[PDB]
Amino acid sequence: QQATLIADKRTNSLIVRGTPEQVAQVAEL
Amino acid sequence: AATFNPTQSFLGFNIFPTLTALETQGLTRRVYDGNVTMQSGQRSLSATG
Repeated sequence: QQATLIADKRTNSLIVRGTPEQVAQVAEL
Repeated sequence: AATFNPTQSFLGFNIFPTLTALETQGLTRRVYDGNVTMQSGQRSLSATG
């Protein structure tokens, strides 16, 4: 699949949830 | 605008002047100073009636 992304407007927080490889890709972006 | 009349003849010289002079100034200022208190992730409100 693709990693789940959760965006919070109040705190300006990005939450990525997936396999460890799919999460390191967002972490470098 | 000059004309000539060969049938009559005026007496002497007449000048009939007229003067006009005007001056004016204006100045408009308009100032607003607004505060609003708010939060970071604040959203809009949908009332609208």
